[PDB]
Amino acid sequence: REVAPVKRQKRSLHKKVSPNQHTEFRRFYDRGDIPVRLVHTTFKNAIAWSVDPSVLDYQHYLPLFFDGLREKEEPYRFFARKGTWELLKNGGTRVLQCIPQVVIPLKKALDTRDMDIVPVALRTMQKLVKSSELAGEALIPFYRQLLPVLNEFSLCNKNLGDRIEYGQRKKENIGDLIQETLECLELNGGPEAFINIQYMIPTYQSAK
Amino acid sequence: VREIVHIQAGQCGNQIGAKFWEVISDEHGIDPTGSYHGDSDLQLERINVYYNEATGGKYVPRAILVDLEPGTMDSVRAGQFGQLFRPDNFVFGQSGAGNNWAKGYYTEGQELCESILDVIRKEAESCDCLQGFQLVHSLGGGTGAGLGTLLLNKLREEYPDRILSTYSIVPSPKVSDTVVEPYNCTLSVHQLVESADEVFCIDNEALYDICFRTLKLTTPTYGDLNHLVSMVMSGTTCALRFPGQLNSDLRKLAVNLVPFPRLHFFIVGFAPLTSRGSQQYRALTVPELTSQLFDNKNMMAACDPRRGVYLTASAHFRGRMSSKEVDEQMLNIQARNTSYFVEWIPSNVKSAICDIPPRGLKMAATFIGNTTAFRELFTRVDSQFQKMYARRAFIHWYVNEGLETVEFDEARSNMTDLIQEYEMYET
Amino acid sequence: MFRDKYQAGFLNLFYSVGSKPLSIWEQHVENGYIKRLTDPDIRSCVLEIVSTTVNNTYITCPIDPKEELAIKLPFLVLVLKYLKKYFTFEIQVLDDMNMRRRFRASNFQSKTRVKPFVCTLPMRLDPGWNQIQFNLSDFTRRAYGTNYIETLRVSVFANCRVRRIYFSDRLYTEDEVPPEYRLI
Amino acid sequence: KQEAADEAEYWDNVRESMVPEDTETRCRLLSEEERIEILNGLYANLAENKKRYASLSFGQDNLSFRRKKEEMEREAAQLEADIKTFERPNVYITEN
Amino acid sequence: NPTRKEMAKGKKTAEVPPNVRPKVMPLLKNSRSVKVSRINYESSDRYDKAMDQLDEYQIDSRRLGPRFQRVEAIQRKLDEARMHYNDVRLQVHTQRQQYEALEAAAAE
Ligand SMILES: Nc1nc2c(ncn2[C@@H]2O[C@H](COP(=O)(O)OP(=O)(O)O)[C@@H](O)[C@H]2O)c(=O)[nH]1
Repeated sequence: REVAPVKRQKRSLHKKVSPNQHTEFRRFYDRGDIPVRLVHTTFKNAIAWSVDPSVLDYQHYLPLFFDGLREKEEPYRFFARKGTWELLKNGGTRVLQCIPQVVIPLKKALDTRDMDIVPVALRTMQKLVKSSELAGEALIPFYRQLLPVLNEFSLCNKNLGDRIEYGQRKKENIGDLIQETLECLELNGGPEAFINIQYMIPTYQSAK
Repeated sequence: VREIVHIQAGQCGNQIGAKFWEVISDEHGIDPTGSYHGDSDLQLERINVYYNEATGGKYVPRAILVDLEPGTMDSVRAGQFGQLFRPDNFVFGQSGAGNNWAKGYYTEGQELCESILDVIRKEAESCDCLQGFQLVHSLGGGTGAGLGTLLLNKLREEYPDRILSTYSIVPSPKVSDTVVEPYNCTLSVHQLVESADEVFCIDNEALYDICFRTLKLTTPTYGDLNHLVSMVMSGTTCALRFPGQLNSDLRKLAVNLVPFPRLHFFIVGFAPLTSRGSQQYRALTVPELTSQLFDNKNMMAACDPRRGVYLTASAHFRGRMSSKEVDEQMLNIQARNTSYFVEWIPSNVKSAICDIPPRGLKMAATFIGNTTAFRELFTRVDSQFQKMYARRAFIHWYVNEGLETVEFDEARSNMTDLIQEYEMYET
Repeated sequence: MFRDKYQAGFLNLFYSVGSKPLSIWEQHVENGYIKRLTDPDIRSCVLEIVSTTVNNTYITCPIDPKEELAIKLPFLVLVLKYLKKYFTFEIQVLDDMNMRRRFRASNFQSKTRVKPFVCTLPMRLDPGWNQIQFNLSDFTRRAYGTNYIETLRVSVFANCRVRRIYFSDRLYTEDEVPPEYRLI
Repeated sequence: KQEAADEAEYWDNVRESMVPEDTETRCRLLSEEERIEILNGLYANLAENKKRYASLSFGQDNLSFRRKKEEMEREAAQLEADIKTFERPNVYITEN
Repeated sequence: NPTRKEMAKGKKTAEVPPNVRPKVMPLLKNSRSVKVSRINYESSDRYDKAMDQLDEYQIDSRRLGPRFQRVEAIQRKLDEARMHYNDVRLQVHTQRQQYEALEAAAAE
């Protein structure tokens, strides 16, 4: 017997979307205003600074690199990654003032739900928190705007079973990457980290 | 059962490996898509030795391809059996070497080493029992030689018990292809002597000689030469995959043929070989195979054993044949030519039998012997290298990569000791 | 099975290194994943079992639900990596009164009640790899007061990385063991 | 009863006309007679080609002669590759 | 009879051509009666399943037939009307160009 004839359920399209050509970091590099240059030493593509980091103005220059993470094409992508990582790790205490200004571009980058943008933002999440030994406790009020995307990809993982995993080098598995940043935030955030994280993502379990 | 992991460095090695997997796939009856469609149940007795299974009726070979430029990788994917290779196993760089041995060894070797070890660890741990790996590379080049030497040292460090079987192609003394060829072989040999358990030598000159001595083809291509090398490849490992009346493996071959640790460089040869039209005239029997194997024209290494002496010899057979006939043939060849065999080691010849012959061949055989004729090969490269080395100019390329100039003398001194070691064992 | 087999020294029941480690076990997955991967702490391949519902994701041995083990060794040794999450496992043994019992332990367990059917044990582990050793004969002799008979069934649940499950005839300390049968 | 059969057969035939099935299992298996016909044709072609190859000259070298030897060599290689392909007792093909 | 043992075995009831089904069914009923006369209950059950599947297939075949016929007739009507619409559109276009060519002559 039959009692209804209804619709079809949405076929889990959460990974396919991929836009292009968004950022504002382009226009500053489209005219040679960004003081970065590419060095083509054959070992690895390395970047060079037109302005030494000692005299760099962090409040205006750091947010621009965070904007470039949303880029899809090669040079802006590579310059954004290398510039962001270098500045965050070597800047030190000067980063803490730039957190309210760099969260918004990071929020925009995370909201794209792109296949490759989210891994870079997740790694940037890791490196931003470990700047000096502080500023992981300053992201607590920003959890309500940064973490909501991590719910989307939290439970996605590769189910194989007996098969040995082959992709561990170019580790792309979203579940393991999300878990790493959540442990890093939980260890670095402090006593109030777990309360806010558990409020945001109820699936997570403590590291205390 | 007892697995072997296959490694393909080198533009030469990749083509050799690609043809080798074509031969094995035809031998076992594996579709280019990896699905079994054969006719013999014996083909699935020990297919796990070379293949891993992907649920869904798909078998993936234990193949790892290494390079420094993606051009070779693109060519391999364009091949007929390119879908069989696992895409992730392809590991390659972006900055080539350009036949510069030092550049491949130091500059890109350090980067490529860390990554490639993870796949070699994965497949080594994806078997119930590992016997040894397998390396195919060229010596005159700069990518396969330098990187293979680095990976051979790393393989020895990580896996001491496992047998590191290496197959190499010696630069052609008369006409090979590069200005700088003596330098690459000079630095590669020192690493090969200490680490590799077994080294097999093949020369392109002998292959072209074999083509016009026996095959009578007009315009031979690299496909035929790679096919003969793959034929020797299959014959060496055949006894592991199929039963027989007298079984031998890489360990048994090493024990019998190697009397001393450094005397392990071997020559290879195959029989039967017959031109496309003369095969009707020939009556293929056990004595005919014995004549072809020991014949100098069929030897695929450019070193005449008659100029030297034999230390150990080994013969393997594929098909169904009388063991008495094989033993009699081995004894007769030993008594007839006593002027070539070392006096203090009797019964220098080994024998083995494999039940299943290859496709199309009713009877087949493979010969691996060790002789003092190898001293000519190192003498040739040393002679060419000597006047290369006295004119420092060409090494200045390798000096840029951080290589010390004293590295060349250490390698040359090692070859001189090896040549002397082969000399006094003749007496 | 193992009724016939000679049992002396060591008898391993699971090992992440090899072709098909789970070819001997049964796999049940709900709301989670089972994956085999390479762990950086030991630089060797290990099995991974993680799920949102620990009760609905486990591996059991032997495969066949009617058949039972015949492992004569009194000691079962577990080597697992703790993932700061809920963990549980159960072992089924036979008693001298011709009775069946199962010992399910849990880290989120609270009490240690010994009601006749199942026995519950709370335990606490340290972060990283552990070397839990459970003496089946001693536990049955001490807790239930009966006598121990050969092990029957083994089950391990999710939120852990397991690479070694073996039995020993007696308790061995460090280095009186094969070099593979210990932690790096 | 004939009238009932006519009604039943017509509607059955109309229904079957609309629903086809995929050819992944329906790929045609060649008959033994066709396989023998192809095999003997290839066998005769190979025998003729090798007979031509045997009928050549020593020492003769020129563009035409060496091109003839090249063509006959590759023709024989293709024919034997085809012969081995059709050597199997079961051949599944999708004819064009 | 070689076929009638196959639907007793599990034939799809579609591999049989439609002309054969009317001649199959009397044999299936008779063989089921023999198999239930002899004390053998499963042998009669498979025959019962085979005949019921044959009947269920043919009943819905009648129910499905006219639906396909109605769809086909409407489809050919739609194609016919579309072709007429395209011809009318061209006729309209030609008429408008004809009028404009006359108005321009009048204007000059
Ligand atoms: N036998 C054979 N050798 C080849 C083939 N293709 C390339 N080679 C060899 O590859 C060598 C050059 O190697 P190179 O370009 O430096 O790359 P490498 O092999 O990784 O060092 C030459 O000595 C060639 O003999 C082939 O198809 N067959």
